[PDB]
Amino acid sequence: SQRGSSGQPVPVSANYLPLKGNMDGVFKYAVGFNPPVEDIRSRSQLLNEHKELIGLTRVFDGSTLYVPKRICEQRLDLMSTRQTDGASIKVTISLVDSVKNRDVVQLMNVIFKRILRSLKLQRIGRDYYDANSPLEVPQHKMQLWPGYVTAINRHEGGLMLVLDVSHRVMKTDTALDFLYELYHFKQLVGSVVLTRYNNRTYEIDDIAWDKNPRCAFQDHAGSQITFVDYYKRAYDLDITDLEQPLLIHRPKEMVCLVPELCAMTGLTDAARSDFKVMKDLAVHTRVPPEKRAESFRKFIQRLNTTKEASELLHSWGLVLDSRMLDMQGRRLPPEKILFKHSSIVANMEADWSRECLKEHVISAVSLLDWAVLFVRKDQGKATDFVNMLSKVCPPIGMEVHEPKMVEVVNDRTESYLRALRELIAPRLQMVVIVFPTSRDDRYSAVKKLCCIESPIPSQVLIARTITQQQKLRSVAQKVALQMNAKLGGELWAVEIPLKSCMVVGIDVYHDKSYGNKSIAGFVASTNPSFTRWYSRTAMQEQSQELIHELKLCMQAALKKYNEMNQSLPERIIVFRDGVGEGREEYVSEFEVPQFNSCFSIFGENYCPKLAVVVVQKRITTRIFGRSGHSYDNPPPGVIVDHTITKSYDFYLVSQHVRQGTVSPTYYRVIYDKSGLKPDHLQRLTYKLTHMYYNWPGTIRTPAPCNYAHKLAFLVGKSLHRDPAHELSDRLFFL
RNA sequence: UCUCUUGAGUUGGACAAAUGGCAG
RNA sequence: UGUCCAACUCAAGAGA
Ligand SMILES: [Mg+2]
Ligand SMILES: [Mg+2]
Repeated sequence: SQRGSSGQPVPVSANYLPLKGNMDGVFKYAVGFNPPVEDIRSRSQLLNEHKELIGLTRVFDGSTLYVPKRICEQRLDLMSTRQTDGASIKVTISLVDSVKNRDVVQLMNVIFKRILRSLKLQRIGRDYYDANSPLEVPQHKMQLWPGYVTAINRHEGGLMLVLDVSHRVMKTDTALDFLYELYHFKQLVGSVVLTRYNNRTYEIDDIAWDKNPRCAFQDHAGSQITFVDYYKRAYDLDITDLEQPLLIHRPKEMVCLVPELCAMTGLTDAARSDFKVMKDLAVHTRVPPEKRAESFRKFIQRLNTTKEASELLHSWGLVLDSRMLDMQGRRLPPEKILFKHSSIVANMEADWSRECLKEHVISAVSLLDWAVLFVRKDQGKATDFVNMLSKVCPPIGMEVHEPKMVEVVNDRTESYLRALRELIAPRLQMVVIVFPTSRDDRYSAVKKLCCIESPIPSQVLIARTITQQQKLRSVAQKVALQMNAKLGGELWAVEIPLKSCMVVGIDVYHDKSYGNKSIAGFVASTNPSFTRWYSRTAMQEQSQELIHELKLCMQAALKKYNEMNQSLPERIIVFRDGVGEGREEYVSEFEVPQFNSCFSIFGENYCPKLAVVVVQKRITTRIFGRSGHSYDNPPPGVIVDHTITKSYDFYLVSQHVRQGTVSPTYYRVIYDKSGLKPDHLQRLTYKLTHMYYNWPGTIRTPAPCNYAHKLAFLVGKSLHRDPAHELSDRLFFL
């Protein structure tokens, strides 16, 4: 089954409130009116005529209806009459069906968007902010409100109310204070102002520097009344200024908001400019799991400590739970990092930087012939850096010889390009370019030349990272491993019990920059220990023939497998990426058929066992580690394939964090033929987390996903073209 | 562009579709 | 009129 059992069980907790609603007798009621009447307001008024006979549990979308209590007729047929025109309306009620809960999710979402209103919360976009539970910051005069975003769904364990807490700031000084301290024009427009007397938000359209409270608006189409009298009579307050501006708002008449009882929101430009403000608001926004779970329990307490919600739920009859989703996941074992003539079991943090910086990498290419490349201003920064590579490569097995320093005339791209053209040759192994600063055009120009026209593995590094001693040592130590990566010398490895199991990672450039050309990205191991790779690209303005070049790419990769292993992979595991919740049906229905089509060509009915996987990094879910009764981030490698998965997927916490809560990674398995028990696939997806040669440690997603992503993001932002085919067997994109 | 991570504010695009508000 | 997605910029943590 979906279950997997490898490691030591750990008690966890997610941010879900399971529901126990038993939705019966609430069958959909179809509303039909013979007289054409299409106006939500009018339809509601018409329906209200026979209200008492129906119930008090309206869910009316304007076309259909849901109510749990049976009305005293199956196909009820009554009559009503309008009032704007008086047309007699014919009621036709029909029991539609009770087949499946593919929309009960929608019904529950609606009733909860109503419940969150029942608690006197102020909807603002996606968020239902609170106003009785601010987080004062009485040093910037600011203030911070918590925002809940409930999104019910159906999981393996019934229905679960996901919950995500988001904060949106609410200043406190009156807007007139801002006007005063702006003189002694353009920040207000677009600012979501709100008034304090009733805690009602107000988006702003424009300002008019010609009006005052002296002006009188006709009240309810009645008599003219000055704003001062209006506010005194309706809110018992007064206004001091007499010639101040007024703030204008118009929905999809004109609304005048006085700039003394208005309180801005969001942040200004100078507000974001400061970094002390950011540091202050980082304490409350970047919340460790302790305060996070406390803020969740605060929400649930506020939910169940108000009758309205209780009797509304009881009216719908579905019971809400009183505590987070207690659970029991498991923790996969640590992973044996290998080297040449060594080994080590990763930390509890799974970060073996110290061990890697002083151990012998597996394959190290002697960097005999190479050339630095810098503008004269950065002589020292370059030379000082080079020496460091000679003090940190010998420890790790790389042998470095004196480079061939080059002094480009001037920083203009033209000069760099001429220098590279006159410098490349068959005898160079790598070129190092040091830029005075980051200019996207320059970097793209250099990378086209080093990857397309004259293929040589390049390494750029800006003239700011290499100017800070007491940290330059590790910068050199990282550049050395990256450079050794772009030469075909693998760095470290990890034990793999799956023999002859190739791996593949695909990504598609997520943008609309270059003619909407739909770049691709491909990478596929070529040895049983996932140490070497094979990077190819495909860029076409089609969504099918692009799949055809992915076919050709993976055929080429599977060939390269044979050319270096004297066999063929018994299993192929493809790691898609970034495919949201929008088109996950297209993959399993077109891509997988395409894949399994053309594999028998190279052998006797060669049908290698494919298995796709979709990998999501951003998600609202959050797994917690529960030791006793306190909450803490899970240690790396805590699988959860129970009670929150939907269909043969699993969450996984492979990262380690030092700042706030750790975000699990959601691996859907959208096609399975590999005959891998889910335990082995989970442990493999954990292993590959360790094999991304840009970070000694564990990364949020597997290695192939990140490699393919960097390849696509290079080809689609700098090269705009296919990189040469001499650089396939290396990793030139790091 | 040395590299990963977690928050914040902007941005457009794949869909569906026309608002809970009595504010002024 | 709202939602599920995905890019870039700023700030911060870790790097003997
Ligand atoms: Mg991607
Ligand atoms: Mg790189």
